[PDB]
Amino acid sequence: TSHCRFYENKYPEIDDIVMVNVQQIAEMGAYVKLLEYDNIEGMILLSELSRRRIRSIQKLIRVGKNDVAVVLRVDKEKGYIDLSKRRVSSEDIIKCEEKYQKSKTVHSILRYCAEKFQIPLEELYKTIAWPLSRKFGHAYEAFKLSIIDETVWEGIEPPSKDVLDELKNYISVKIRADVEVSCFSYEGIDAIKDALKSAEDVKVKLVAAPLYVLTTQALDKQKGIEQLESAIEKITEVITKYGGVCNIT
Amino acid sequence: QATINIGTIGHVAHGKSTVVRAISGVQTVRFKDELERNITIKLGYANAKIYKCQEEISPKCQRPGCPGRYKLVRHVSFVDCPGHDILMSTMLSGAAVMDAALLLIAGNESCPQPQTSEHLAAIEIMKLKHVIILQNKVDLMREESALEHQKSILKFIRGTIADGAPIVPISAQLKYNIDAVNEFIVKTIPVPPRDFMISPRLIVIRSFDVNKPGAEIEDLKGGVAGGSILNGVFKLGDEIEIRPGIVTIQCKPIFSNIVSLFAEQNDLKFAVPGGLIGVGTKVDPTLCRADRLVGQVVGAKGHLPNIYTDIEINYFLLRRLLGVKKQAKVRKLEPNEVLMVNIGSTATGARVVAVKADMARLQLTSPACTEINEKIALSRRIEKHWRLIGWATIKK
Repeated sequence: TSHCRFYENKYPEIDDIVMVNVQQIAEMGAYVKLLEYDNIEGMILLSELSRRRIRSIQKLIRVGKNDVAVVLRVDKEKGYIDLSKRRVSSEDIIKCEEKYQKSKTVHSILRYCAEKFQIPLEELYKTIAWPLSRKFGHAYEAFKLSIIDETVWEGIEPPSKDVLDELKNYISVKIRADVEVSCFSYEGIDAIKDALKSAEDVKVKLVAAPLYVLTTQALDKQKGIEQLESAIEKITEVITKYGGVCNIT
Repeated sequence: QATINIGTIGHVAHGKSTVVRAISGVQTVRFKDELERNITIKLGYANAKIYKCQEEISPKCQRPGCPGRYKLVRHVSFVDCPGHDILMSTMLSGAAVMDAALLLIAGNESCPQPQTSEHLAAIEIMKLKHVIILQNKVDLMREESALEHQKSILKFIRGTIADGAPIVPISAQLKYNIDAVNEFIVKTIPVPPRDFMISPRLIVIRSFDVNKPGAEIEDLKGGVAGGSILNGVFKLGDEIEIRPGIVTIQCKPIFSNIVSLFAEQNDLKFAVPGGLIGVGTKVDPTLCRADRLVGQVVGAKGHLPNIYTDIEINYFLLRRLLGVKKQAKVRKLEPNEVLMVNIGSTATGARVVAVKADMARLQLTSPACTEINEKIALSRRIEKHWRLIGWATIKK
């Protein structure tokens, strides 16, 4: 209801790269939990941590926070499975964690589609998993496909149809500028029109003859740094060739 | 269009706006939140109809008995200025734009009211003796008191350049007795002739942008100048120079081609003089922002008005001043002192270079434009705000 299975096995079968967080260490090692099957928990031994004997002041800084690991051995019925993060390449940080981050963002969408719709999370999860995460890779890149490749929405039955609407609402910023056209001319209107015809094609609003409120959309918030500046430059260019005066805030 | 520029004059908080409303229905607005409660800065505008019943306010004779319809006489436009002794510049500007006047005196408020007297004096100075006098707050006064007031007014108007100017007892709120006023508008005020060939000159009192908050720039509007013509029919599709200029210290005249020449409520081909007109020009609405085109001269392109700062004035003054209750003695003009020289529409702050016998030489801190001889009303700072001292002509 809060979290559940990923890939229809009770345990992360031998040699699959997983992620855990370290909770506490007393003498055995860490009492980690498997972040793909969150409520289940395994553990790691002290020699399978960092090779240098880790001091207790070095030990305390790493609890709570998470990392990447692989599993050494698996009990078929006990949850007491053996971890391995020492014998893990650095590429699995790129491989597993972004794959897990691609599975963290489907946790963000399947929570309000479950509990704010008041159904348990696993039943509308396990309608998704086998035709998506077993037919091919798991469904978040397919969720950027299923907004345009609609053989997936009909490839499985919808047990509810609120979830079909709540997906495209989520997955599918304004920089304010108060530019002051303080003109005293005769060909200024034309200039203004010209300016409009390049800076808007982002959100440009007339306030009066001098004041204009333009809220330039940014994608990385820092990509509108190259937009606003450009607009300003254009404005500067514009008014020297017509006769008036534009001043920018 | 608007045939004759008729001005409205009276005391502050008497009801010039009210009178206008009573006449036309067109509201002067009363604005900027200060003026919503109190008193306007800009001129108030209204368009009144004259279609006489000869067998009126509306062009139908269903009301006054005879079904023979209201016979077209004229269409008249109002020039309603601020009647405050602080804001007199606007009034002065209005004065040398008007062709005729309309006085407003309240019943319960006194007969020698200072502001009203000042206004009257100004009118006298600037050739505006065609004054229709209106008793306004008479819906308050006794059967004897009103009469007494009238008598006093009559007594007052004996030595003035107004001799037998007509008096009407109206209610601006109750809507009565304005028939007489209407009649007088044709009777006592004939329109002074205004031809084709007398060199075209436009006198600007107002600046207007019609740039509405919310629009897109792909749908833009130019600059509209609210100004009056007293010579030369401006037709659609002409080039203009506005000559008091734009400031750099030196000034340089502004050039604008006509977008529109708008009068009444509907844009027209022409603008026949003796009327106050909204002239759409290719000029920026950023220069028509609030009150920038106030007291500027507009000429048709290929014309020479002159932008003077050093001026030859022929001046004439009072014995005793106006604006005050307390009518103070006119002490002689003092050299290198800031006067306010109102010339047609300008309200320039001037310093005195010399004082002679009837002539004075003036320095202007802001340049004004003289085409003709130009009519002047003069003003001075003795009691903080600007009092009216006398009058002048530019000897050029």
